[PDB]
Amino acid sequence: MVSKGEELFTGVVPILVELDGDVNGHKFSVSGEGEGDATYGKLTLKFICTTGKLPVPWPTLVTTLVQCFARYPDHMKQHDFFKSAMPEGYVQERTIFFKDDGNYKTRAEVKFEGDTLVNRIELKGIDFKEDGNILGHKLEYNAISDNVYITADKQKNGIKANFKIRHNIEDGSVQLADHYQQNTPIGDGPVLLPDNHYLSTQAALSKDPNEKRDHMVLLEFVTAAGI
Repeated sequence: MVSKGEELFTGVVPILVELDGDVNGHKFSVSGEGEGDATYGKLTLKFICTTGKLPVPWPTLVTTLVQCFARYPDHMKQHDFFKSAMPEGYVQERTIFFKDDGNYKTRAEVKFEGDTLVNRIELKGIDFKEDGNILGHKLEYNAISDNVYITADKQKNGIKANFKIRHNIEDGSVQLADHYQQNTPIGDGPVLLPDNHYLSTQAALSKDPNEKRDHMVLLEFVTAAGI
């Protein structure tokens, strides 16, 4: 039978994202809007830096800026922790270690506000090099594609993951971003704790030619696999 949280995602769902950030004391805010259609694993979003110039590269924020929109195959629907936690939601925490540079620590709450799926994030970055690849804006604005291994965190009644993002640098090299993630439910209701599996994500980054604010347009597809 079709689960409680899963039912909230059968159509197109409006999304709001809000991030407050502080990287080496450079404070900024980002707002995003768009839609998710989990039946196809499909996200369409536009993000705006509401405080002026973004002090870090947009690509470094992509993973922080809603795995609840993954397409889970029918035979894997008992492994979808993310939708099971809805509408009350989940806390998503990460540490992102940029090799030979600083780290982000993020804490987000992902939940419904009425019909809208909201991702509210606080991001703190420390120990960055002021002329490194991040604060020096040396990263290319590229498509991002990966496969993240999700595991149960039974003691926290949630999930964990660790994965690498390799950001292309303008000189042809790679800036590694090592991600460590833990998610836990906000409410006290039952959730689905998954067997080991993957989320495969493809993200295309673009610009709105009519937009004068610092911004990012994102088209993303997210699909579960590996069972």
